[PDB]
Amino acid sequence: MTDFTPETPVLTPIRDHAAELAKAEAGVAEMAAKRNNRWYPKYHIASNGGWINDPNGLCFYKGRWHVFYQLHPYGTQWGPMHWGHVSSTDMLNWKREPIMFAPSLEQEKDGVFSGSAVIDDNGDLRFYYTGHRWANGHDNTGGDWQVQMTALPDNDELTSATKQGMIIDCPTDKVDHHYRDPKVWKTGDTWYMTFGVSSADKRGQMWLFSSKDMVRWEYERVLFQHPDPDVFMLECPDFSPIKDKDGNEKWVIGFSAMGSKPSGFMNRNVSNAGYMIGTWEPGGEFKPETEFRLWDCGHNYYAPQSFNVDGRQIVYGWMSPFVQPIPMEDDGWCGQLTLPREITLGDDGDVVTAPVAEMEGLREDTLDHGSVTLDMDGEQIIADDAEAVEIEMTIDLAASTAERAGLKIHATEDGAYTYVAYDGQIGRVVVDRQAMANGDRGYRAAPLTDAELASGKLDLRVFVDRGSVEVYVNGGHQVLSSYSYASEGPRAIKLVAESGSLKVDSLKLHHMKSIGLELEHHH
Amino acid sequence: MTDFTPETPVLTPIRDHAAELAKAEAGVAEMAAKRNNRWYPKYHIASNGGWINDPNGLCFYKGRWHVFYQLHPYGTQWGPMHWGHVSSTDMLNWKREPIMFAPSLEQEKDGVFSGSAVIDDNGDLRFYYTGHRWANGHDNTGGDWQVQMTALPDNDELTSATKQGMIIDCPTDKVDHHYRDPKVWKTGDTWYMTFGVSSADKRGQMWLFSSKDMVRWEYERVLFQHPDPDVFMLECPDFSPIKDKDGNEKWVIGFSAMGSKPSGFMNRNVSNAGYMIGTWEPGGEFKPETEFRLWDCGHNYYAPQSFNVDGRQIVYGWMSPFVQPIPMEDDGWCGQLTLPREITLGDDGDVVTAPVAEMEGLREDTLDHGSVTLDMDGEQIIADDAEAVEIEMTIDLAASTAERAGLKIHATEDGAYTYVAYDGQIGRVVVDRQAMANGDRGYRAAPLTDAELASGKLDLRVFVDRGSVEVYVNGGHQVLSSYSYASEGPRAIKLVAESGSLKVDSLKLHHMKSIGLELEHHHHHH
Ligand SMILES: [Cl-]
Ligand SMILES: [Cl-]
Ligand SMILES: [Cl-]
Ligand SMILES: [Cl-]
Ligand SMILES: [Cl-]
Ligand SMILES: [Cl-]
Repeated sequence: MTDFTPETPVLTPIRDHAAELAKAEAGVAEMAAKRNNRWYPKYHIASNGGWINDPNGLCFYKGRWHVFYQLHPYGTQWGPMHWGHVSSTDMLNWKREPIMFAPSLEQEKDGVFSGSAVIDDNGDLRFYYTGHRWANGHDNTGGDWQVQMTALPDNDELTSATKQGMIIDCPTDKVDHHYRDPKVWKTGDTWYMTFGVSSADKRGQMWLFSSKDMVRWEYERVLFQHPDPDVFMLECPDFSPIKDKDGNEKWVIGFSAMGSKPSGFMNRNVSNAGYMIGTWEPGGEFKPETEFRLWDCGHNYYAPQSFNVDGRQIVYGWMSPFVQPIPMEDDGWCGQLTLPREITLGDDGDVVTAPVAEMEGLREDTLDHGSVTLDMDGEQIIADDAEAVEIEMTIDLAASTAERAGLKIHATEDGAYTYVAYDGQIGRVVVDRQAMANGDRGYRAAPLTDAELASGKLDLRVFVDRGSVEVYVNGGHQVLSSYSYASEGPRAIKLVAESGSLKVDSLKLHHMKSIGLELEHHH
Repeated sequence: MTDFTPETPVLTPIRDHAAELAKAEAGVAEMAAKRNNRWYPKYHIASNGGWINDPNGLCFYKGRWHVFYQLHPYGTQWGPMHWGHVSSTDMLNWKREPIMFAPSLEQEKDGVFSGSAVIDDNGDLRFYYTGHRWANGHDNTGGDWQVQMTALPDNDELTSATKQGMIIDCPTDKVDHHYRDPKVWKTGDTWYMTFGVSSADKRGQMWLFSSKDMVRWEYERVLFQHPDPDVFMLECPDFSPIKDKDGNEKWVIGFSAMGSKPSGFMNRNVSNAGYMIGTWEPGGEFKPETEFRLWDCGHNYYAPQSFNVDGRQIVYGWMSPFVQPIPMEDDGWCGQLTLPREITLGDDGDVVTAPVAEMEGLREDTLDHGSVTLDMDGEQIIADDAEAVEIEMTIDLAASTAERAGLKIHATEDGAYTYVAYDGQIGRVVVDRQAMANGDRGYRAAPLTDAELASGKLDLRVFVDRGSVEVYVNGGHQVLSSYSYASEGPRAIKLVAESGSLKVDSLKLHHMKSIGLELEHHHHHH
């Protein structure tokens, strides 16, 4: 009826969903068949073929972990949006599932955009997602035209769903196009949805709705507007309560912000995700108590989604390749997710995102190097050939006189490498790709607080996969995720000290198992 | 000892200077004969053999430019100090002169330390230099024992000089050993002297003496005390008036400071030389109007000395290797000077040190690339084997989206290189040695002001020599000088853009001429 919030869903089939699924399966299979594994992850989620982006429909349900993701089943760049799907009983051994969604309704005809999953009062899962149309009916040049949809699984395995159609329409004149990425949750006795919006005045907002049956929605208010007028859109919003060190609940608002200008080491990527911590009276505005901070300070990270399982809030991000050249796109796939992280609040009151505990189960072994000291400028080989490894190290900052020091990873015979370092001139942990022979380069620098610098010790937990590095700083107080497209031959890891000494109190290497998604793998 | 300024110089010969000089000449010629030239400069002043340090006795005198330097004629580490000497009519073609000074007087018996040369009221040159003894008669554990000495040239070509002896003794009760590096100049009717002192309370100071005849000196006051208590000593002090284009003079005090702790990008080297700008009325104390700023932001630069000729103030620095490993020391030499730079004041009132204009005469050719665009992250090859070259480039900061961009030099087949880059996250120009296969590494970052960063353009003039790089930013507003010990094989130069585009409005390469100091008859190119 043009009520922005229809009283019952608007279901408008226009394509055979089974046949569209079958065509998507074929597209993925053509790319998987010719895939080059040189940079393909051994222990991160990627499509078996094609481009992926945002994680979606994240849940634990009926005895399995489920990860869905935005998928272009016909090439290795972004294109008509589908949802792909992997599942696991343990977060360690994963299986590929049928493609879940292809566009089949009028309001999503140009893409099945990002969405989430939530378990209702009866223990039944519901999906919420955005349906995308080109505003001009053609291509991106006239902008987006977006609405919110819902669907219900057909089975406990979540291998297929019945779509129910549009539940929240777009009031065209109140929005500047962008209108997407829903999250639904229950607080007290009321169900709430939020999603991202660009206002009529082009400000990034999260809107709030409420529902009693999860299907018919009512507009409540604007939950949050981003204080920087350069920020015009908040994609992939997140909102959840997290227990602080005193046992009090804080609300952590999250989004993937479009429009910020880079400043110093902050907001360096094309778009940038992060958080603020604050308070919320249910039904009211979010009241921030902190300035914006990045979820991840690395080169390649965006669109994180979080979900709750038995009191734990767990988050995946997409490692987003927004900058040319992207050489993995020649290899029949593009895009992986980060490892799953747990969102906690540390003793200093700030968000901490350590890997979930289950990730310890990736370790095949432990090579304990003990304490290592470099007395002056130099290097030591820690590994002659590391395809997929985790390094844990603690550096004694107070004793080490090196100006910069850390690990060169993917250090190949042509002299290329990616450098994970503490840099003492700036008091930050960097990932620096200047010497890489493939992909775009640059560096990214994660902040250390005065207390972290005064502590005298610095912990790094570094996950190297075939095409990527993730650096967890001080137990995931900060994280930097970045692609690292190793050159050919053996891929060394080297401990490095520049212009002074380096005292490493503890250094351990673990080889990483496969999560079973690459299938049979060679060497 | 309140007469620590003798009415007449104290001359105490203890060795035969001519025989000591002859021994030093043999030391240097033997190192030169075996020298390895892989990192040896083509167009910077080094010893032909042995270690050097501070530039000394700089002047233009009787039609010639003269450069002397601290020299250890018997090895490639610091050792018994001598003065070596090179001269030229044109700053482009230099001639190796005889060693000028060897230790031969009581008060300098453990070394002829640093010093300067000034032209007196009659137009005759006079040398002033510090004589060194160990306080404990044998080594450094007892610290230094230092006094000021003077000497006169024997001929207009300064091929030799006659020592006169000590003119200023050390009131050892008042000073904590350090007492060195004199500079003499005239203001008004009066001659002044300054040198560096560590006070009794271990504060770095510069003292001011006066004279009307240049040989008899009189204590006036402490000219300056370093406001950072960590700084115990101010070596190689400089003090000179610099004109703006506005017709005012400012006094620029300079010092090579010991004791400062590193902080952020500032004061990163073992010791660090820099300046303050302010005012001075003759006889009074220096009044600083600026905070301390580095002369040179690079890895390897210390002990600058400047001199005045015809309204120009010209400065050389020693490229100081303070940090292990120092690979050139295995090659029969160690250390080189920077190119000569002119001190001026720029539009913001800060010191600028461009290369002197005579350095244009080093260019053998010009390979003009015109404007060059990288549309995205990438590299273009500028040279495949650049031994000694100058690259001039103007970056269009307004149009370049690259996060970091510039030149990789000494870029060898093993993947090693030294990177000279504008870094847009820190708003600085860096020299980063992280990828070098020889020498200590790390990076140095020279500041750019808010006005420079909002300029549409950034100028870089980069001199690569066999073992070094010097990067002159925005016409010398900042400079970075750093050793870069290239690996073997062809040494490429690459233009680099990271993570965005790079628009270069002009890019030119010039091959550099030899300055004629690398000549060695045992080395047969052949
Ligand atoms: Cl920051
Ligand atoms: Cl491995
Ligand atoms: Cl490869
Ligand atoms: Cl600084
Ligand atoms: Cl060439
Ligand atoms: Cl050359």
